[PDB]
Amino acid sequence: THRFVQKVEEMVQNHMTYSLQDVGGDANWQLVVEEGEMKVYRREVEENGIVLDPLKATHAVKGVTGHEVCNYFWNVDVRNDWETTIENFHVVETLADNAIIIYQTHKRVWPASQRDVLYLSVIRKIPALTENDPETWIVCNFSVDHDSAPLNNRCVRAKINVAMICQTLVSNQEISRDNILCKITYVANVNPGGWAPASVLRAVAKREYPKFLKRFTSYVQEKTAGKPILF
Ligand SMILES: O=S(=O)(CCO)c1ccc(-c2ccc(C3CCCC3)c([C@H]3C[C@H]3c3ccccn3)c2)cc1
Repeated sequence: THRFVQKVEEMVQNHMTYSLQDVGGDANWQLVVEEGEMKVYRREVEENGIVLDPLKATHAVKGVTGHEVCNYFWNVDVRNDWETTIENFHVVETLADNAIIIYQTHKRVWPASQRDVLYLSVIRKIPALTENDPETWIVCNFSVDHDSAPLNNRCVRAKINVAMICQTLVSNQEISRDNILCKITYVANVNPGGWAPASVLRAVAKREYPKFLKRFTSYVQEKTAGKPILF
């Protein structure tokens, strides 16, 4: 239906195969920040002296569904209500009702050059693998090449592979939001795309990933409160 259908299936299946695994028991992941049910881990990885540090976080959010969380994370029309590190944003291409290509710039992290990013953003429902298992809602944001890439001489091009992966547990009567819990696994593999001082990048990640997870999940709770549930 569009030229990236195969690529999207590969990227989504890779996350379903590899990104949901538990890391509580895994000494290969460093637990860097914990705030209640939010647990943020990383691995320290550098390629040619540039930090790549894979980031993986888990969180458990009361009173929202995975379909709601993924809709709010994917919908560009609400981005400004929760994002705090974006300078500019442009939708470059619409591929399908659930897949777009975006260009964005991030606020500069001194003393490195400002970064920009050009990525496909897709939202998918993955049916339960065995009938005992939960369904999954996933948003995957991953870098792609495009000709309508902006000339932006202030920016170095980063590359990203990010997924927000959600599974929803629920306890003639509707289910209340009191009885719904969204289990999130968030993974971010960011390649800065050129020089940056490692200690600064690592301090920024350790502050900004928890700040994002807290602000974004709180935002979804706030916007859904008192509205009918979208499962
Ligand atoms: O979840 S998303 O898809 C949401 C749509 O935007 C996402 C999140 C984060 C990034 C991103 C892009 C650039 C950087 C670095 C690279 C060198 C200089 C800036 C970082 C590192 C610094 C970390 C960070 C973490 C959270 C928010 C922003 N910054 C992160 C991109 C996309």
